[PDB]
Amino acid sequence: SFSGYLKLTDNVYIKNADIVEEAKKVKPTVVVNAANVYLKHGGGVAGALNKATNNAMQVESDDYIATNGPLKVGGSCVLSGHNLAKHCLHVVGPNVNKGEDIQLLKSAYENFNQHEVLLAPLLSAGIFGADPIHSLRVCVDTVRTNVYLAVFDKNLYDKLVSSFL
Ligand SMILES: Cc1cccc(C(=O)NCC(=O)O)c1
Repeated sequence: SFSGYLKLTDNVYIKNADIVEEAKKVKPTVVVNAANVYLKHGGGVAGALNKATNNAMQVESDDYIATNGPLKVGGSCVLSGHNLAKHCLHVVGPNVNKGEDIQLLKSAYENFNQHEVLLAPLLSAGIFGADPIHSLRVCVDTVRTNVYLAVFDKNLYDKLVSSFL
């Protein structure tokens, strides 16, 4: 199971780790992907998770979009976790770099409440442009299920822990 996590609250845990490496080690029931509405897994967490599946996540995602159309910003879909997890919960946080409403970050985190335990990144953080400190705050105040957050960047991880209220 999950190891080396710092407990932030009753249900939120955090670790400085590569979420792909964490997923391959733990093989969690759910790994969260930092998805976009098109499920185009190009960069950041999505690109890394997809590359770890040898592009199987993208092929499956393209079939999902062909059938269902794009997701909503703040929405999610459950697809296969491939070699990383039982399932992948593709969650679309607002992309501040595309001018999307940061208020949708709480709706995006609400998707985590449908799963008892998840391995996840900070939504809308990184290349999505939102403040990761704010993302962690929204996570703690929204997610009630057990969430194990993997923060890739060491300097950000240190700042997140040291500033956590
Ligand atoms: C280097 C940098 C700048 C701004 C934001 C971030 C960030 O939220 N990263 C997420 C993560 O490392 O898991 C990193």
